[PDB]
Amino acid sequence: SIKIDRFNNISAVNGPGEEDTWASAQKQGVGTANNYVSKVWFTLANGAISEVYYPTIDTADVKEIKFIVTDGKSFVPDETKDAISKVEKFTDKSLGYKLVNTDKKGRYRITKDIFTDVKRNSLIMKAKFEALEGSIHDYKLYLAYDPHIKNQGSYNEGYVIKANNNEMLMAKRDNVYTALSSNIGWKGYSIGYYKVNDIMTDLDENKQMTKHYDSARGNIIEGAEIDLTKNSEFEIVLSFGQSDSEAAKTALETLGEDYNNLKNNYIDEWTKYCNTLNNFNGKANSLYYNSMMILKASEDKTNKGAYIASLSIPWGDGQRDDNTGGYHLVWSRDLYHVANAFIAAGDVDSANRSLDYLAKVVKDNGMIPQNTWISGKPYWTGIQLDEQADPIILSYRLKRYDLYDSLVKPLADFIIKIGPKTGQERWEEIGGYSPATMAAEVAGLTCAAYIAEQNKDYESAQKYQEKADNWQKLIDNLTYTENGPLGNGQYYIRIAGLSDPDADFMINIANGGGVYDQKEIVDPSFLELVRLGVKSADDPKILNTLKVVDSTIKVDTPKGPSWYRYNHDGYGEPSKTELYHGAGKGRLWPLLTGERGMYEIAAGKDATPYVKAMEKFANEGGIISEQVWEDTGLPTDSASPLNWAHAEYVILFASNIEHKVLDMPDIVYKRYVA
Ligand SMILES: C[C@H]1O[C@H](O[C@H]2[C@H](O)[C@@H](O)[C@@H](O[C@H]3[C@H](O)[C@@H](O)[C@@H](O)O[C@@H]3CO)O[C@@H]2CO)[C@H](O)[C@@H](O)[C@@H]1N[C@H]1C=C(CO)[C@@H](O)[C@H](O)[C@H]1O
Repeated sequence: SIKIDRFNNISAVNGPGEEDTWASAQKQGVGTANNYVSKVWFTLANGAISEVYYPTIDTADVKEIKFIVTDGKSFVPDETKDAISKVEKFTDKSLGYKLVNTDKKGRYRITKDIFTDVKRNSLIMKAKFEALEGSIHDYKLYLAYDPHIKNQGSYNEGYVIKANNNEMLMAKRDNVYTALSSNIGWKGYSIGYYKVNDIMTDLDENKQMTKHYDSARGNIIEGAEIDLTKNSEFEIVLSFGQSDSEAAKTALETLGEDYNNLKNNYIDEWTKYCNTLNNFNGKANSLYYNSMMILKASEDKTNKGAYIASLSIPWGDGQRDDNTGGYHLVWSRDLYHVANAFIAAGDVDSANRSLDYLAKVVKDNGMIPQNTWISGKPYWTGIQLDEQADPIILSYRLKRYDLYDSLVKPLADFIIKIGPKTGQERWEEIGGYSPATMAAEVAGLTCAAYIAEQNKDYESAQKYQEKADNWQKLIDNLTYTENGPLGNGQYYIRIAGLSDPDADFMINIANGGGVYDQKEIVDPSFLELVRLGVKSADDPKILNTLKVVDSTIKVDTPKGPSWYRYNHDGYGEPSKTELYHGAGKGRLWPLLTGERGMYEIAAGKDATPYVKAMEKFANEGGIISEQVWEDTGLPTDSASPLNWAHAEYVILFASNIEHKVLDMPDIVYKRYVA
C-alpha cells in the first residue's frame, strides 16, 4: 500500500534509561470514539495527554505526550508543571477537549484540541503556539512522547521511519506498534533514554536539541522539535497497529482526512448518544451528560459489557511503570452501579451488555471473582459476597429471567453455600458479618427467588427466600451493637468479626490503619440496608447509626459534606505532599456524599444539597475522583474519574427529580421495608 523506509544511522547511547512511572490519576478529561471500530482511549492530566489505551481498555501504551518550550537561551519550562491549564469540552454532549495552557510566567500559550479518529486507531491533537511576550521567533517548541507499550515503560523499542516521505517516530513492544507523525513534519527528532539523553535532558543541558538518535530500547522518550516558522499551528497524530505498516498507514489515513470533518464526526457521534438518553423534561445538566458519556467510554470494544472502574492508575505518578491493572479492571460491584446509571439514563442496552459480560465471567470462573481483566481473567481473588449478589439483583431489574441457569442459580447456590459471612466487605479489606454485604445478600437471594419462580423452579425459589428471610432477620443480631463506645453505644458497626456485635473482638485495619475493637469502627456503608430495601429509612437502628457516623466520620468541606469510608481508614495520601504507596490516610469520598443523598431521598427528604455537593467536588473537566481533601474539597491523587461515583451522581440527580430511589429493587423493599 505505502512505501516505508527504516533507517538506523545513530543509535542512542548509555541505555537502557532511568525507571519511569505512570501518570497522575487526576484527569482533566477522558475519551474515545463512540463506536467499537476505533479501539483507542485517551486521558488528559496536567494540561497534557496522559495514558492512551489500545487495543483494549485495559492496555495502556502511553504515559505522556507533552510540550517543552524554550527560548533556546535561558529557560526550559515543561507545560505540565510550569503552565496553568484550563480545560473545556467541545460541547456538553461530546468527549472532545480543548486545553489552553498559559505559562505561569506569561511568556507563551499553548492551545490543544484532542479527540480520536472515529474510523481508525489514532489519537489527534491540534495545537497552536502563541508568544504572549516577545516574538514567536524567540521560542522553540519541542514535543516529548513517553511510550509505555502494553502496560510497561521499560524495554520499549524506538526508531524512525518514513512512510510515503513522512517521517514518523515509531515505538514498539511485542505486538503493539505506535506511530507519531506531524502534519507539517518535524524540524528535528530524537529517541533518547529517559533522564539520560532524552529531549528533556538535552534541552536542560543545551537549551536546544543537540542529540538526534534514531534508535533506542528501554525507558525511552521520543522527542521532536516543531518548526514554528513553518507554522505555529499544527496537527499531531498518534496511531496504533500490530505492525509498522498498519500503524504508519493509519497515521497517513488520519492526516489525509479533513480535520474539522473528523472533529465534527467525533462530536456528532457522541451528541447522538446523549440525545438518546432521558433529559428529565429538560432538566438533565452538563454533569449528567458528562457522567453518562464517561461511563459509555469505559467499556471495552472487544469484550462488550466489560466496564472498568476508572480509566486511571491511582497515584500512578508515584508507581514504577511496571504492569499494573490500576483501576482499568472490572469489578462486579462497580459495574452493577454503572449499570444502574445506564438504566436510569434510559440506555438499557449498555446495562444488559454489562449483565451478559457478568454472565460470561460466571461461566469462566464458576463465580464472581473479586475483579478481573476485561478478558474475564481474575486479577485479585478475595471472596466478596456482595459481588456474588449484585449480578442477580441486576438480572431481576433488567428482567433477564433467561439468565437463570447460567447466572442466577449458580451465584445464588454459591451464596447460600458460604453466606452470610463474607471474605471481605465492599472496601475489599476485611471479612465477617457486614450490614452492607448482608443487605446485598438478602436482596440478591430475594431477587434469585423471583427469577426462579419465573423459571418455574419453585423449589429453589422457596429455598432462596427462606434463606433471605433468615439472614434478613439476623442482620441486627449479627451487626448491630448495643455495647459500643461511641455515642449512646447503639449502632450498626462496620463489620462483626464473630456472631456477636456486642462481644470484644480485635480487627486489623488495612493500609496501616492499626488495630481496634470491632465496636469502635463505623462505616456509612450501613446505609446500603435502606438503599437495597432491606431496612426502612426511619428504622430507629438506622437513625441511631446515622448519629454516630455523622459525629465521627462526617466532614463539612468548603465544597459541601462528605464522609470517610470508616474511622482509621489508611487508603489515601499520608500527607498533602506525599503520594500513597501502601499506607497513609484515607480521605473523603464524594461517592459517599451521593450515597447519603440517596438515603435522604428514601427518608422523604430533599437531597438537593447532596446533588450540589457532588457537582462542586467535580473538577473543571466535570470529572469526579474517588477521594477529595478535607480542607479544600479538591481532588486527591486517587483514581479519577471514578465511574462508580459518576454513576451515583446520575442516579442521585434523577432520583432527586423523581423523588424516589430509582435503583432500589421494589421486590426487596415491599418484603422488608414497605
Ligand atoms: C482497589 C482497592 O485497593 C486497596 O486494596 C488492595 C491493596 O491495595 C492491594 O495491595 C491488595 O492488598 C493485599 C496486601 O497487599 C497484602 O499484603 C495482604 O494484606 O492482603 C491484601 C488483600 O489481598 O489487594 C487489595 C484489595 O483487596 C484498597 O484497600 C481497597 O479499598 C480498594 N478497593 C476500592 C476500589 C474499587 C474499584 O473502583 C471498589 O470496588 C471498592 O469498593 C473500593 O473500596
